[PDB]
Amino acid sequence: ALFVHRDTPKNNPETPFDFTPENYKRIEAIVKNYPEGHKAAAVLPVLDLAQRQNGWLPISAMNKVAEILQVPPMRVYEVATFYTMYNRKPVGKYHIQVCTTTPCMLRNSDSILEAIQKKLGIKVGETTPDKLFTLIEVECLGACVNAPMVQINDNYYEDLTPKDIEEIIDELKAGKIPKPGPRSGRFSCEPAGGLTSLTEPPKGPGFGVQAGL
Amino acid sequence: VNNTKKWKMEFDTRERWENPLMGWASTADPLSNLVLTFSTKEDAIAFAEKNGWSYDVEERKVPKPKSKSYGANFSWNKRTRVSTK
Amino acid sequence: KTSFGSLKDEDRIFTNLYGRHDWRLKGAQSRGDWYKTKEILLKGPDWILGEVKTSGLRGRGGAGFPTGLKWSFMNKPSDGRPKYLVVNADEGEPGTCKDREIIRHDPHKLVEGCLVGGRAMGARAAYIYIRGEFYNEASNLQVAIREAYEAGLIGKNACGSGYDFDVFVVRGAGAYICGEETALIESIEGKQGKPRLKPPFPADVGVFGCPTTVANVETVAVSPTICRRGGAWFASFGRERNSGTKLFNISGHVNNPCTVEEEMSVPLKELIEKHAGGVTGGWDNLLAVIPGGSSTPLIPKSVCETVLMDFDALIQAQTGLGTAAVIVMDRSTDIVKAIARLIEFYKHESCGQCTPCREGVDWMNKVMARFVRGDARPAEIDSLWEISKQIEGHTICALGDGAAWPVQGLIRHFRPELEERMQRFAQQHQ
Ligand SMILES: NC(=O)C1=CN([C@@H]2O[C@H](COP(=O)(O)OP(=O)(O)OC[C@H]3O[C@@H](n4cnc5c(N)ncnc54)[C@H](O)[C@@H]3O)[C@@H](O)[C@H]2O)C=CC1
Ligand SMILES: Cc1cc2nc3c(=O)[nH]c(=O)nc-3n(C[C@H](O)[C@H](O)[C@H](O)COP(=O)(O)O)c2cc1C
Ligand code: SF4
Ligand code: FES
Repeated sequence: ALFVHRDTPKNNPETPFDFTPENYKRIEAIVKNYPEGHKAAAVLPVLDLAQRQNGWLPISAMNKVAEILQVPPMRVYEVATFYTMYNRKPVGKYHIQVCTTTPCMLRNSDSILEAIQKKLGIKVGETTPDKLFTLIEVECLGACVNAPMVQINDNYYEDLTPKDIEEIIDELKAGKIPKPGPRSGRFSCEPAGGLTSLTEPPKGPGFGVQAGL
Repeated sequence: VNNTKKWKMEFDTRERWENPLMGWASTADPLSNLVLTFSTKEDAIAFAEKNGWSYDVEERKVPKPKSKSYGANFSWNKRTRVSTK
Repeated sequence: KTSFGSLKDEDRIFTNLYGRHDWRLKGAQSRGDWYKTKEILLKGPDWILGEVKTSGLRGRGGAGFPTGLKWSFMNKPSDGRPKYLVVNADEGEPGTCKDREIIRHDPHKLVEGCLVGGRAMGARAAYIYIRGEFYNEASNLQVAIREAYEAGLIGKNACGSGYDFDVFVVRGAGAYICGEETALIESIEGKQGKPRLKPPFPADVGVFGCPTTVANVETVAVSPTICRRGGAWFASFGRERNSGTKLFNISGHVNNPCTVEEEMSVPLKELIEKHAGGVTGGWDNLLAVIPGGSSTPLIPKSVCETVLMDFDALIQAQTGLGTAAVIVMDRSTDIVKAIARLIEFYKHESCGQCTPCREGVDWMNKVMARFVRGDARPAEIDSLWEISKQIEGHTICALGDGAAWPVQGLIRHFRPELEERMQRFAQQHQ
């Protein structure tokens, strides 16, 4: 939660971080997306790549992203402390992100936050002692009509009841990976009692096309 | 820049020494706090010449107009890109 | 036309909005996408800009600037620099989840919109700044872009038109302020997502220093449908200066929270009770509606009975259209807790650059957190109003405005509930 760094023995510029060679080819493909002379534009993907290889960002991932992009290290420290995904502390293997803004608080995300707390025995910000679950409390994840919902590491688990998130946590402890979807009856975002629109078949190519084209 | 508006006449600083009793700054210079204020340079020169004071004039150092551009912080090909904001 | 709404399924742009069809290329070409794209590209930039100006399309990002007028800022000769279309796929607005549905379910429509729009504005490539939280949607979109390259639809000689055009996807990293177009530009350039000052507008100095148009996913994806179906088809929906169709996200205290494509000037009550199953506990259970996502002022039940869901009728209802994200709030809602949580969102999502937002949004969150408990006095309500009027208009981007407007709507429509909250705090703690 702090925004200054102190050298712990496990987080220092002598902490071993280095990319794998397939990640070096991924970094080459990232840097080829930007114009020649604006290599600094590859700070945000490559550093996020360092969060996918490692799980979190020590201050050797930041210095390595600084070194291989020829940017000053402060310009990577700013990006790492500005954007909320970059874990500058080690998180659990499953990083549970409960949305508690108004479209999800109105549909009782408080009960699900309480359910994850009384299930894992932890509270917001704490990591479980087996380092498998980190529970924090995030802002709008952009799945508002599927409220209430959580995010685990790539995935949105939507339309949740406390029993549904208890069951998702139960099968995350068992090793399997669940399906990122609404745990109610619907599929993505449709009205829950059947389609109020888009019931007719789509027309296809040529429909309604104006003359002179 | 409101203190850089009018011309000023001061004098050469003479000796300040330590009071033996209290350690204060003792002086023997009557004109040590005399700062005169003039609208233009020539009024100051005329007041110095009228009173028999040997003077020296430093000309007004005006700041030259700079070329300011906010979008120049975000250029395509120039070195004047800012690395942060 | 006088009454609006009840849009037909044949008049939909976002077919396969619900994920019920194949989002990949063989499904998309079977739904009208990528049809005669080369004939759109070959007719020049001026014809496409004229079809977008004819359609009356305004900015679906939420401010509603005229899209043809905005894209005609790029119709200017080359000064050596390349030109870039940049798709704003951030969508950090609470209430708003429509661009997630476009990217996840109609990705080839967005890719064809990138091609047609960048042809209109003479652009070289498309940087789709997608939200970092939308990972599955980003890989979904990348699969569609691979299908578009392998079919020769984009890239070298895009659709066989002799026009070179790339489509890139840059992922965000968790900042709502990176949906603001200049802060999104600064985020693509590898820096902190802090908004630039205007002018220079991004058409003059944009991404990397280049001429650049940032446009929303919806206002880009509906552009091949405007080019195929004609601009007059798109202008034949909604009121005048309120043309077209619109995605709506009705969430909160409705029976069936959903995304729906609907005609532009539809009534709010008809939209809620027709596509969302109405407010929970009946329409008499309605307390308030935030009409267009968190940044717009809320409107109470006595405004929601008659209001139309376009830009102008919501401006006349002293709110805004915004992202057309309808957050419905019933009578059981502590509305001060919801608005104070929304101000807490705006201080957590605020890049800290200029003084009035950086200081006053945290100061409004502290005042709103005391207003929830009632730990205040009524002379602090008007004071809070003044704080919002010192943040609104004086900031660099419109997140200060978007933080000021929920406070102003809550005060303007629920000052007596704040005053009774504070007086009952006073009489139960003294
Ligand atoms: N979709 C979402 O997730 C979110 C949307 N919003 C919406 O964003 C809106 C604010 O957006 P802004 O861009 O700050 O407002 P607006 O003042 O700036 O401008 C809208 C667009 O018109 C263009 N424009 C306007 N005047 C121009 C000129 N003279 N020259 C060149 N281009 C010009 C701008 O480049 C911009 O793209 C809010 O009203 C809100 O509804 C806010 C938060 C999240
Ligand atoms: C704080 C803030 C956040 C914004 N976020 C988004 C966004 O996530 N997506 C979006 O399309 N527009 C967003 N906008 C609006 C943009 O500034 C811009 O108007 C729009 O992205 C592109 O213009 P258009 O509406 O014509 O498409 C945001 C504006 C502000 C002030
Ligand atoms: S008002 Fe807030 S969001 Fe905008 S430039 Fe300033 S700190 Fe950033
Ligand atoms: S409010 Fe929770 S996802 Fe948007």
